[PDB]
Formats: sequence, structure tokens, C-alpha cells
Amino acid sequence: AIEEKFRERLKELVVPKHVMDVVDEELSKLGLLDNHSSEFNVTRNYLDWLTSIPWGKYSNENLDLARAQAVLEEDHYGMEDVKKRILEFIAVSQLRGSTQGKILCFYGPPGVGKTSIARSIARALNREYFRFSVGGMTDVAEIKGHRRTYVGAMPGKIIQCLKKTKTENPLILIDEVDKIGRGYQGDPSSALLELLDPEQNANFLDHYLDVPVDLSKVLFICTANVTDTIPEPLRDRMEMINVSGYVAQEKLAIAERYLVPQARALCGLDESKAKLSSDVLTLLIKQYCRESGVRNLQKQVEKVLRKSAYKIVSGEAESVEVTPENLQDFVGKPVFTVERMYDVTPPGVVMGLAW
Amino acid sequence: KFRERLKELVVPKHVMDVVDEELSKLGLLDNHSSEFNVTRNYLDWLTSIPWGKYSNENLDLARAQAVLEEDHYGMEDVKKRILEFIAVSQLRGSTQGKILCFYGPPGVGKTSIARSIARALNREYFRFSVGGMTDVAEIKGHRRTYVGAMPGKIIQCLKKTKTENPLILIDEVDKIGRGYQGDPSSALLELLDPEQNANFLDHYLDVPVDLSKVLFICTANVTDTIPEPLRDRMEMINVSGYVAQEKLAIAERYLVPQARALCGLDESKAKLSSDVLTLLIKQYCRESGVRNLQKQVEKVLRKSAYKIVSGEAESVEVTPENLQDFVGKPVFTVERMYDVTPPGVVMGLAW
Ligand SMILES: Nc1ncnc2c1ncn2[C@@H]1O[C@H](COP(=O)(O)OP(=O)(O)OP(=O)(O)O)[C@@H](O)[C@H]1O
Ligand SMILES: Nc1ncnc2c1ncn2[C@@H]1O[C@H](COP(=O)(O)OP(=O)(O)OP(=O)(O)O)[C@@H](O)[C@H]1O
Ligand SMILES: [Mg+2]
Ligand SMILES: [Mg+2]
Repeated sequence: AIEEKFRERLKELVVPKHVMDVVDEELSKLGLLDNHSSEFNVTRNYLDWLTSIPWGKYSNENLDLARAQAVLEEDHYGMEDVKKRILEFIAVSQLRGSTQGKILCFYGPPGVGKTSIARSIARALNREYFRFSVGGMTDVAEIKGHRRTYVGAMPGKIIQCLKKTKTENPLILIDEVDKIGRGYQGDPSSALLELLDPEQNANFLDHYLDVPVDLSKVLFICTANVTDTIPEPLRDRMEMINVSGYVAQEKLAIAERYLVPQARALCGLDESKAKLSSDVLTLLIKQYCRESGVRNLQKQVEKVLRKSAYKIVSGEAESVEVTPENLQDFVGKPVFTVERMYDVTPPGVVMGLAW
Repeated sequence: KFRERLKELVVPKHVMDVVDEELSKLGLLDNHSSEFNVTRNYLDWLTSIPWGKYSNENLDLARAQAVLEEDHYGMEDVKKRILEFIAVSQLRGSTQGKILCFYGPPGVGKTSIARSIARALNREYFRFSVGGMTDVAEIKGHRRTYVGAMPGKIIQCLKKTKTENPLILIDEVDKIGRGYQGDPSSALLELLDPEQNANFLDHYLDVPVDLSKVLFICTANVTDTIPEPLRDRMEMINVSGYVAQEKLAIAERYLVPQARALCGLDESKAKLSSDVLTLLIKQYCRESGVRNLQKQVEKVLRKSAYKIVSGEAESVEVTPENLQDFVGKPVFTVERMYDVTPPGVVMGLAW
């Protein structure tokens, strides 16, 4: 009956011994239970969860550094530290025999590609992707699940990740890990401590499955903004990698290669109707965008493009041409104008650098 | 029915009477009954947990010292505590149970020495971390009345180990939930009490279970967040950090070999010498624990492996001059303000 379905689910997987023992016990208990009862469907849902988890299924990982570097460099400009870390991860997974897992943390100012690089890394490694956002959450149940005794019990987001991704090689992104709750309603950072332990992660048990799951071959990537908020044992468990900002040159390269093309794709405009030269981009960056991230530059580019597109749909023009002389018309008054207050230093003044 | 389960045990009187009453109540009932299912599951659990059987724990001081020294390095007060445990278990002709607590900075080996202590004493090992746990159900269980009820973590541990006197390592005993939902600290205060271990009385089984032979170990990062009646029940043992020399011994004996195995390299492909390791520990890994030194070791071997695979080289050599482009900028500077002091300035050292 249903027991045959569960056995046929389990056949392809390579289950460990304790899991197979628990499954045998549960099938033996289900065999002698009347369908009209609620114990029956409690046990049936437990067997559902126990068999829907991929016990040995691993993704077919890409181990070609050429292809990995190509896919890694066709979606984000800089980030040499991150790209090198991923390439070394690949080289190690190849020099050893099998897949492996790590616990990384990307930290840096807002606007750099801390969140957007994870999906690219997943596509590069040909691993499965899953984004779990812990910003402000206080429910430890979202990490460890609830016991079976309760009515609407569920295993927790990590086990649901494994079930929904059908492999034990996912790239789990934990977004805004320094903004987690830590309140009267719960302190999920401690469960996160038990989850992201480089040595005990091999046997992590949530409270729904009383059996431990091997999360050692899972690529965990936490993204934080500041570090002093993360507690000391977490900071110890993770490998902090700094993703700094960008200088004007890198911002210009980003604008030319990704930001402006994507903004054009969104607004519908092409290079004929509205053209942004490299020189007006350099001027825009110099005069308006002096942050580490690129979100402000993205907003300024889309501002220029909306202003252009509004003249097209009405009768103001058929093509808009942006020059370093009429940039104030689009993005407004410049923000950064002059750097020196003294062109010739009098006897008593001296120019020093300051961070 | 299944009294052979008790034949392979030595059960006490009260649980025997409970099993007999429940077997009668099972006999006078019929199948297809909710009460039949409840009582059958109850007898299943009751006769599942072991009742008088112990593991034949090792009691050889030299063998235990060898197996304890093989795994870690220089946790001397912990190893002495375990050896004294064995000496007492020898002078008294029976098994023994204690309640220890290891507290110290992160990465010093508190959670890692427990499995080695279990290997030494030939006891069974259970971890059961409690970080962030909120509900008492995980310690004590639910009554038989509820559908889907089952005993707590301790009774499931007993059933799984199939023996009393296992070793239970309750992690993060200072990070237990004390918020709105539940307060399992009182359950732990009843469980880790040496005068009430002999009758534990979880909620599912109405019988009391003797837990006096279980060797409990609880790891904590700070004792401040442990309530005083609970600190007063544990033997607080401080696991302090390691100095540069102990860190070097750890790196040579454990860290670098394990990283070699995890990265697929050997000594001939990438050579980490004692002097470059000393320099790494001095300029980068200036902490109390070991995880950061392990991270640096993995970093060096990993960049080595990438250089080899990409075809750049076939054998990497990490020298105290070539270390910079492997681990980055040194977190601490070896050069001092004055290698030769002029008049007026004198070198003093502080704390
Ligand atoms: N080097 C880059 N190349 C191309 N696009 C980039 C680059 N850096 C950032 N971006 C783009 O800029 C935006 C950055 O957003 P992202 O979510 O990565 O920032 P974040 O660091 O996660 O911010 P927060 O601090 O809020 O988490 C994304 O749209 C991303 O596509
Ligand atoms: N003396 C030692 N010899 C060998 N390895 C050690 C030693 N001390 C620590 N380690 C290593 O440190 C790693 C992690 O240590 P562990 O996680 O047990 O520390 P911890 O006290 O649990 O930290 P936390 O308090 O943050 O949980 C282990 O893999 C262990 O091998
Ligand atoms: Mg983000
Ligand atoms: Mg620990």
C-alpha cells in the first residue's frame, strides 16, 4: 500500500542506518493502526517527511575552472576576493574526491554585491540555491522546527530547504545575519550556533525529525553588514570575507557593463533614443555618486532614463541626447563641487589626509 | 506477550508492577481501539528503555590516558578529572556518575573532548544540544493522553544507547530559552540534581528512572547566564586557551594533517614548516582558541591547491617571506617603534 510507496521512495536514496531503523519502526507502527484514527496520519506525515528528504542525493557539481570563472565574471564586475574564494573551493573539491561544504560570511557596506553574488555562485558551482532571510526574526522554531505532538508541526526551514531542493548539496544563503532578533520571543542566534558548527554540523537534528541530518556538505553563505552585532561564537564559526566598495573606475565599469544595459532593458529605451556616453557617466559618478555601493548610481541612471523616456512618449523630442552640460537638467544640482578651499596655502596652513 | 524484553534485563519492582498492570489492561482490551494503541505504545516504550544493563566501561588508567592523549593536546585539568573519575570507579567496585561543566572561550575543545572521554571510558555518547530551546517538552515529554506523545530527549537517549550510564553532552547550557514559551531551566535543574537523579520522572512514563550513573557534561561559554541554583549543581571546570607553543603543537599534530586530508595534499606538494607556522601564529592567530588558526591553515593549503590545479606550479613552498601573499596583511606587526632606543625612551612591557 502506502508502505510500498515509501519503500520505493527510499530505494534510490542511500539512507544511513539510524534513519532506516526509525523508518522501519514507523512502518511497523503504521501497519497496525486504523485509518480512521489521528495517530495514523501523524505517523503517515512523519514517514512522508522522513522519506522526502534526500539522504544521499548530491548535485552534479561543475568542476571546470574555466566555465566557473566565465559564469562568475559575466555577472559581477569586481569582487576578486569572492571569486578567488569560489575558484579555490572548486580546486579543492577537485583535488579531493567528493563534494564539500563551508561556512562563509560576506560583510561590507550596503550596495555592494553581497546578496546578489550568491545566486551567481550557485549557478557557477551548479549547486542548488535557497535564500533564507533572518532579518529581525525571533522564532527559533523557524530553525529547529516543532515536535510531532503538536498539530501543525513542521520541520524548519533548513529541512524544508533540503526537501524542496532534492539534494544534500545546496548553497544556503542566510541574509542579514547580523539583524537577527534576540528578543523576549526567542533567541534564534543560538540555534544558528548549533547549525553553523563546522564539526557538529555533520549531525544536526531539528525537533520534528528526531534523527540527525548531515549538513556538512552544504555551502552556507551568511551576509552581514556590520560585524560587532554578531556574537563571538558565531563570528568564530564563520569565515569572515570583506566585500569592500568600489572606486570611481570600477563604478564606471559596472555602470557601462551592467547598470545602464539593465536600466535600458527595463525602461524600453535603446541607444538611439537616449544615449549615455562614458564621459557623462564619469561626470555623474564624480559629481553625484561617492558611496561604496552602486545602488545610488543605479537610481541616478534610471532617473536619467525616465526623464528621457518621458520626453519620448509626449512630444518633447524623438531622441534625447545627454551631455556634460545638461546633466543638471536630469539629475539636479551636483552634490560634490570643489575639493580645495586653498589653491595656494598661506604660511600657516597645511594639507593633510584624513580617513 | 513480550516479556522476553524484560528477560534480557533486570527491572525494578515498581516498573515491573506497572508493566504487569498494563499487560492486564492490554489483555482485557481488543484491537482497533484507541486505548489499545495507547497502552501498546506505552508498554513498547516501557520495555524498550534499558533497566539494569550497563556497558562494560574501561577501567584501565594507562589505556585511558593513551586514548585520551591521542585525540587532543594539553587539556590537563580535564584529563586529570577523567582519570580521577576512573580511579574512584576503581576504588568503589561499581559504576559512577557525575555532572561536569566545561566553560571557556570559543574554540578551545569543550564540545570536542566529550566524544574522546566517551572513547576512553567505553561509554555510549549522546550530544543533544539545547541552544535556544524553549519548551520543556524536549526534556520531559508529554502525557500519554495526547495523540502523538513521546518521551523526552533523555529517555530517547536511554532507549537509543540501550544502556544506562551513557555520556550525555548538553551543549550551550548557558543559551537555553527563558522567554515567553516555557522555561526548561527548571527541568534541567531537576535533571542535573545529584539528589534527584535517582528518580527522574519524565511526563510520558509515569515511572521514575534512575539516572545516577549517567555522566553528564555541559558546555558553556559564560557562567553568568546560568542561574545560580544550576551553577551550584555542576562541577565548574574552566577550559582555558592555549599559548603560542601549545597552538603550534596543535597545528603540527592535528590541524595541518586534518587539513591535508580534507584538501587532498601532502607534505611533498605543500610544505608547512614549524617556523612558518610560528610566524602565522604570531602575526595572525593571536587568540585563545584554535578555529582561527585552522582557518589560516586551510587558507594556505587551499590557495596552494588552486595554484597546483590551475597548472601554475606542481609543488608550492610557503616561506616566511612568501606567507604574505597567502594569508594577506599581517594582523600584528613584528617591527617595533625603536630597534635601538635613543636617550629618553625606555622599553617597558604592560598587561
Ligand atoms: N560588481 C557588481 N556588478 C554588477 N552588479 C552589481 C555589482 N555590485 C552590485 N551590483 C548590483 O547592485 C545591487 C546590489 O544589491 P545587493 O543586494 O547585492 O546589496 P547588499 O550588499 O546585499 O545590500 P544589503 O547591505 O542591503 O544586504 C544588485 O542589484 C546587484 O545586481
Ligand atoms: N587541545 C586541542 N587539541 C586538538 N584540537 C583542538 C584542541 N582544542 C580545540 N581543538 C579543535 O577545535 C575544534 C573546535 O573546537 P570546539 O568546537 O569543540 O570548541 P568549543 O569549546 O565547542 O567552542 P564553542 O564554545 O564555541 O562551542 C575541534 O575540531 C578541535 O579539534
Ligand atoms: Mg542584501
Ligand atoms: Mg561547542
